[PDB]
Amino acid sequence: PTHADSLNNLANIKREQGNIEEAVRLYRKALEVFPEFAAAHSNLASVLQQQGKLQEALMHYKEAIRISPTFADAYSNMGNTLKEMQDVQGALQCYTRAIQINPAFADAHSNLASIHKDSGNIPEAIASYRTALKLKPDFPDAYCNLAHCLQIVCDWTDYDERMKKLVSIVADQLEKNRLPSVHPHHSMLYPLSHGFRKAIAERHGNLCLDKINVLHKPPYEHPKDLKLSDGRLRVGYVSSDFGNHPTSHLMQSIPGMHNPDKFEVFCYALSPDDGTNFRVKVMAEANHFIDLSQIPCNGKAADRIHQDGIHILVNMNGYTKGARNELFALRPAPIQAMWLGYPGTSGALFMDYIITDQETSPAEVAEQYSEKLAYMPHTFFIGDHANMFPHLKKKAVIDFKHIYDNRIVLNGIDLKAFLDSLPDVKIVKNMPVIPMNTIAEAVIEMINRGQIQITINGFSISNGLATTQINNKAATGEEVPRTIIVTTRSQYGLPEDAIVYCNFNQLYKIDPSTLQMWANILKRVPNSVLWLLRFPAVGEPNIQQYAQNMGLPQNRIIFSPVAPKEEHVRRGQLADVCLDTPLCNGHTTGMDVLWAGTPMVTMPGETLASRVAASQLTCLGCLELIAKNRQEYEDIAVKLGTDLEYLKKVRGKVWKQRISSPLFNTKQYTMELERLYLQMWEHYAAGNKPDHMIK
Amino acid sequence: YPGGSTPVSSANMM
Ligand SMILES: O=c1ccn([C@@H]2O[C@H](COP(=O)(O)OP(=O)(O)O)[C@@H](O)[C@H]2O)c(=O)[nH]1
Ligand SMILES: *[C@@H]1S[C@H](CO)[C@@H](O)[C@H](O)[C@H]1NC(C)=O
Repeated sequence: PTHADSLNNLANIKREQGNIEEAVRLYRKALEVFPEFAAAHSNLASVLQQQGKLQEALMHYKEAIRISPTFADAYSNMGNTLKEMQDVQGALQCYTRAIQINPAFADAHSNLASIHKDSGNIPEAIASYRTALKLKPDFPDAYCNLAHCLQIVCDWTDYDERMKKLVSIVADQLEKNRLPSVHPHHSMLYPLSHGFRKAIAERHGNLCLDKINVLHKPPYEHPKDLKLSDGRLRVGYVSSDFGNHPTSHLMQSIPGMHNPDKFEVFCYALSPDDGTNFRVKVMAEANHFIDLSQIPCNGKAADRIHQDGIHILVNMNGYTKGARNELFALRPAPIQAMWLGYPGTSGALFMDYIITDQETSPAEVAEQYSEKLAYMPHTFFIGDHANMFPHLKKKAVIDFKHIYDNRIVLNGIDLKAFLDSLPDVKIVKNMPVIPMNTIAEAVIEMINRGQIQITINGFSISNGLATTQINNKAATGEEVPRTIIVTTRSQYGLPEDAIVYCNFNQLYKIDPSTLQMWANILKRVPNSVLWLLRFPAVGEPNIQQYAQNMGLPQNRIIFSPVAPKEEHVRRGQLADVCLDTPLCNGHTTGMDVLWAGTPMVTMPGETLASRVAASQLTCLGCLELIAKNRQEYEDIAVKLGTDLEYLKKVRGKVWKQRISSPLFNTKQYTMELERLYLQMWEHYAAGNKPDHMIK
Repeated sequence: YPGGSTPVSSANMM
């Protein structure tokens, strides 16, 4: 009893010193002396949980709660452990019991809110976070988590004050040497200084170091040449998103496009096989594919990478879901680079480079990044659209009356043959146009009746809203559609006689300043609508209320459901102009709208995430779409919506250049990527530490 | 999307 107290005390001490294993041994000794020690079980459990020994931690949490039925803190922490074991129902049960035992337990309410948040139930998450803050006004984790929920649904109540408080919270936590309550990925959304944003990321980098230092592994011996690999550079791509995810939608063709004479490609998957064609392709085309999801230990996984003799290890996650940055903290490779999947600095000394470009990351702002800049010659962004959606390379329209390029649209691999079977097809200078005859009436009839598909002259004509019922793999982008697809403004309730401005981003990317800008544009172009997505639906009423407050009637903004991947890209053809979000641009989303031939207006900011769209447009060759300030953004968007000849010119420009520019040219991109890798390697091989590669 | 799933870029747990 008394002896057990001192043993538990000593363990706490050794724990603080960082001697985790001595702490464990001492906790166990305390239990050996006095088995019914609730605090000792809870302490050991917390330590085991920190080491990642979750099943073992669970044992001791269960002991603590039996010995002490009012031990709310233990139920709460046990819930945290179950959450990490991916037992969500279990975690919720624990948090629920914790709150029942002690209704004033602030942490338990916040923990419950996080379950609701991760489950997609934002309104319930908000309710629980507010309860936590009502119980404990000074609660940074809960305030910041609440702020992000509010962002997600476009609740901008007390917005300016909220932003000020977030910055204030971060400044205080950075001073007091604690992990900031704002996630580095979310830090792009708040008016934090570049210094603070880098500092937040650096804290996360140091977490990874802390976790691998306990492995006490020595620094790895790295290769000094390419002799053992027969002159080939061994490149390792590490991603949790080899499968159905935007990352693969952008880069799935790259591994197979590497030059085998000079490169040996290893893909390290952090996720299990999800059964999709995206995963199939990377596994089939990489020289080697290693499933690290089967190797939980970061030490063993890093050993595996080093065994392969990787020269350049590529971090495609940064601080995103499924990341295992501990692998990079262990430095199994001599050169480690951030690429594509994370729009910000890692802030981590174990990352050498970030692959970016001069437009996204001008050399003047290198101080925002901990990594050295490594420039691709055009943009660092890329997309697999030419391979995934080749049916959108060409289009035809149906004249249902002047001639419109975006009211009624057909696309298909066999579109040419179908057109060739029709009489009276006209070519507009090149866009094929079908007149308002029997063929065209039959198509519009299909759409109105909600019919799935029809047949004309033996050709399969599909309703664009019904792709999942015809071919689900084609709907998700896993397969190219094998039918001719119809897409119409009437499918989405869009006006036939007006300008359509679109933005297909998640609503969290919008802020008050942005919506006001959009309202200014709509007011200046009376014959126009703004087209947004229910992303999520619960954001819709907030946007509508704010628009109504700005003087816009409900009919000026049209919402559509989120669509399967192929339909989302295809329906971009119906818009006239995309209005990009300046706070955080469309990234994947930007590539999607440009592939449909839609001009995108953007205003690059200072953060990487706010500059991507401008980089894409610069590569594309449309400098006139890039605004230097809010007034110019409005003037550009209004010009496109009112000067109809100008609109035609720019749309024609986007339509042509998505093919002729490097933007969607995955072979060119890979070759430029290879050139950059070799610059990195030669620099290292000659005995130099990383330096900016900006020429 | 409703009836399916639309994966997005998401933060890791902390
Ligand atoms: O109606 C839609 C809207 C978007 N998307 C896809 O959803 C993802 C959006 O992810 P995120 O918001 O992270 O895109 P990003 O920030 O890269 O623009 C992208 O893959 C889009 O192609 C979709 O499939 N259907
Ligand atoms: C989503 S994934 C996409 C592909 O790797 C990446 O480029 C993009 O930056 C991500 N979006 C955000 C907001 O983080």
